[PDB]
Amino acid sequence: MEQLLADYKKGNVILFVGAGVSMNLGLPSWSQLVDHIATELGYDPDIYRTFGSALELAEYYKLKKGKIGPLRSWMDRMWHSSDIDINKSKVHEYIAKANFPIIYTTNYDRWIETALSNYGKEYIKISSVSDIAKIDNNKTQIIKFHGDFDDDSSIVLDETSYFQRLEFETPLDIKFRSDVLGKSVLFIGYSLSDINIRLLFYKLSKLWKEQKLEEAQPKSYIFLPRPNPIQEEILEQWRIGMISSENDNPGESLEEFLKNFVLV
Amino acid sequence: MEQLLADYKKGNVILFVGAGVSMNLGLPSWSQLVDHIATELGYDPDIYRTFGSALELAEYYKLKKGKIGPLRSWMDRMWHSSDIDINKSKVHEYIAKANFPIIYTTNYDRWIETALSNYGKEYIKISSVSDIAKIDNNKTQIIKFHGDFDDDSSIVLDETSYFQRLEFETPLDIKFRSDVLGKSVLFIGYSLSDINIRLLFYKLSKLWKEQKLEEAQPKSYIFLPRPNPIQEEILEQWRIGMISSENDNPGESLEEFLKNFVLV
Amino acid sequence: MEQLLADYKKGNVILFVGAGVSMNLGLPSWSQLVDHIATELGYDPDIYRTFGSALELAEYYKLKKGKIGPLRSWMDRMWHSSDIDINKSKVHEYIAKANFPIIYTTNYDRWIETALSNYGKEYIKISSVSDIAKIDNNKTQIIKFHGDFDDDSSIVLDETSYFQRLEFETPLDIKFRSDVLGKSVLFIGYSLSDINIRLLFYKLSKLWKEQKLEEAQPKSYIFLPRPNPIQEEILEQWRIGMISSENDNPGESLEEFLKNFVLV
Amino acid sequence: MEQLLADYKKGNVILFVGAGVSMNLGLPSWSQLVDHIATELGYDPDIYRTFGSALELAEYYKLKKGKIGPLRSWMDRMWHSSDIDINKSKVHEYIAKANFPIIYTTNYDRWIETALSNYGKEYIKISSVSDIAKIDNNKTQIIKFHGDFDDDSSIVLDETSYFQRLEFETPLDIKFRSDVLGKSVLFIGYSLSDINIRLLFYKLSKLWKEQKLEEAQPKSYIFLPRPNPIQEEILEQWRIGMISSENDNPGESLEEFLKNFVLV
Repeated sequence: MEQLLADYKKGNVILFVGAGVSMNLGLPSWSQLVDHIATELGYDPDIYRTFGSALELAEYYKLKKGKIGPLRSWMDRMWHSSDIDINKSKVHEYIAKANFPIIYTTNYDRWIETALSNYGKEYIKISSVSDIAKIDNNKTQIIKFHGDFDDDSSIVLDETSYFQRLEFETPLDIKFRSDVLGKSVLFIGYSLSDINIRLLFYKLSKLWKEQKLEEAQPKSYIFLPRPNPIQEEILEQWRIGMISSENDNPGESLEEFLKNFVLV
Repeated sequence: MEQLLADYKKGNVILFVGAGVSMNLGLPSWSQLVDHIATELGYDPDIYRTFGSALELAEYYKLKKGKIGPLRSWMDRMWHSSDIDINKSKVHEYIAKANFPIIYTTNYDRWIETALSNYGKEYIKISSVSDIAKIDNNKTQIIKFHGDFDDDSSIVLDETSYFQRLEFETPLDIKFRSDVLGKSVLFIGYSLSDINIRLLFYKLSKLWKEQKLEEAQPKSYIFLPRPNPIQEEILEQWRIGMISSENDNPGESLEEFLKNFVLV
Repeated sequence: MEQLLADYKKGNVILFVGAGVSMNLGLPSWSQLVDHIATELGYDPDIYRTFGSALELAEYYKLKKGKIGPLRSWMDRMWHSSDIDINKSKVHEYIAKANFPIIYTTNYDRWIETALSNYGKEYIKISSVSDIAKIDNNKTQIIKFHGDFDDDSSIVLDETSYFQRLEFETPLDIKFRSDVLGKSVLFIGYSLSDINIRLLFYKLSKLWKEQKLEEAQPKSYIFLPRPNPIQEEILEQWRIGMISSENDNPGESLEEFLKNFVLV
Repeated sequence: MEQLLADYKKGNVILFVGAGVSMNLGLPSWSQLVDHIATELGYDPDIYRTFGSALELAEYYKLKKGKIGPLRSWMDRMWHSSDIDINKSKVHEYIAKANFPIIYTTNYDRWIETALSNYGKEYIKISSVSDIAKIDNNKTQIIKFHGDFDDDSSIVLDETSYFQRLEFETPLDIKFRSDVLGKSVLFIGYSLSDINIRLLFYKLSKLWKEQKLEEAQPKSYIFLPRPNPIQEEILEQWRIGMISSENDNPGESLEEFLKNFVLV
């Protein structure tokens, strides 16, 4: 913790956002997305989810409708509905009020950008390789590392798109390596049942292991509300410490963790 | 499937073996291996199960013991016990009597070698680059793709050497690429239900997948005991049509599927 | 003899173990191992032992298979077969119930560890240099001085590895000199025709002759059930007193010898 | 063997002497010397062989008589008797006519010196560091590697002197290391079938093969009349090939092997 605040005072921390930050807004979950595509395919939305681990169901929806078009239209409609209030979430307020230079995300929504616009912070949203030219160092860089609703070719929403992201050769990953070469990277709102984040940590450990800079770039951190001891011990071997909260309810625990950065 | 049989007369087919073949023999499963790990480390057999799925549990046991030595010894003693006979295995008999030129496996035990020794068909077991020079074209070759108990360096049981194997730099991967050039593959006994597994395929898929020039690398196939349209559409994307039986028990489903290959 | 029991009451004794205590449990002999490697190399199990002597034959098996992997697999399989009972051997019961702080062994099996756990005695198994950090004084330190099946590199099974261990610069050997330096050493179950025991004796006697502590180091002891006058005379100049029994059958002779330590 | 004769033209070959050279002349071997020690100490000639091999016997005679005085005097009297003629040994004639620059011998007799004196080739006898000052390239060198009968302190015939000679600190070992760098060695009459022997062989084996690369690191050879797979596959790591004859008697096999060196 204290070493993380020492790196944050130097500005060498890069923030990741997952869906766990987005849980506080009352956004639609992936289960109701499965319900919507099951009703669109005329399936009962339990017998549809026997034979699919969500993203395989989105693969079937893409291969049935021909594209991710109606699917992206539906998530852009209900992910930014009018009843969603950004001022009731303390996590987004503490994200926007903190002095984070680069904020990466794998979310598909725009509520981090909406939270930054709400609290009077200028930002540059980066989604593809063309937007890297618009980087201003007085503004917060938002990289939609998993794509955004403004481009269907850059959306990861299916097994195949997840798999060429797991190949890790798109130029956003080249920019990502270029930002995390000197700094530490903080991960909030993720779960370790996810495979792509663990393979991302492993790819970082392999990349820093081939080119000889073991002594450079201090260890990354991931925040968890549940203290997992042996997951901490296995993540230590890749040079990633875990940070465990004390409170059990994850919304106020995550808000109490993000409270440590706004005062600076 | 008839075109698969027509290619199978030509001998242009490769056999893969998963855990579904090993289910018939009465071998100790992965769950009781996790229970043995937990009782060795002092945990309860199901408290320790709520700590990650399989590979991270195996790597936590490895890091608390320094190496995978005791666990390899325990799996060699339990998976080659004297109370298991290959003569009662109809599935291994059906594999052994078939004229498969090259057989691959992701299982660590040598029960396919035990079946080929019992049923008289001579084989050459490949586990490293040393056995590549001892190849002989008139004898079948069993390639342990995930290693075997004769070498602790090439055992794929922990997440670290697994994620080492995911980029496909070992000479077994180049040997598999050269063997799959212009030929088809049978995957039997796999449950495309655990990301990892899937991933593999993808990668592996690529091999033949991207390929199209001449040949066609036909298009391999996978057997499943359960007919299913979603994985039919996704696996119909990569390059793999499944064949499904009309039965419930997987052992006799494998027997009646392999009986099409036995009699010719 | 009374000096040895006086040293045992002070806890200055370090016990060794050869194959002689392992003969009582119906363990396979080496000759049976010679038969197995003759069958695996296709030799009849007499012609293969005309032109070699045990360690060589294991060298040739290691060379033909490229490693000691299949050798260690068969060793581990038939050395821990489930029909072998540990409670029926009174030798291991007298080993486990006796208050021995540090126990060395050259056996590759786990039967001393299984006998120590079978009678409710905690222990710490040491096989490599990393295990020395887990030493507890309240647990007996089972030390696999010749290695065990949990590591292929630590196993001495071949003539070249026998010469590595006969050189005596391993870190386990440095640890061994550190335990021996104040204490007497009791050897049981060893044959006097072995080379490494005599050259270990000579290395110990020379090393105490270079560092001037002849007055320190009460003399070691070896238990041979067959009396031998001239072998006692050569071992007397290396400060090892030979101890001989009366009954000629070695099993109850060794049990009556180890009876003197269980009651204390 | 062709490479052996090619390097023999280059003069980079050294020769060792074992008991196979001595068996042609009809010297009293180790068996009747054991019988003489046994009837000297009051035992039966074959009752000692249940107590030790040879070195334990020689050390027991040394410890009983106080020194090796009577044993060296008896061995010098029986190994230089008047009924032994050096002209009848064709093997001794063949090593006399060969142009070997350096000769090493582990035999304690002086029959190599007697053969060189009989056939007129002038030599230099080395037994200690006092003889190393009298070197003279020109002549040929004979080095009693295990001592002779002029010096009782350097003769290596008991277990303790042999155990002093494994670790190679005498100046003969430094002279031997300087001779072997850049050159190859021969071995004849060396059963390689008695641990000890094997041992030295190995220890020695090191030095050269020990030496890494560069220069020539010439190999080395041992002549055995019996062909054998296990020991060539074990001696080939040590950079020692062997040459096998097709004949049963070792005397004429030795004679026809050393006939190849007198004509060059």
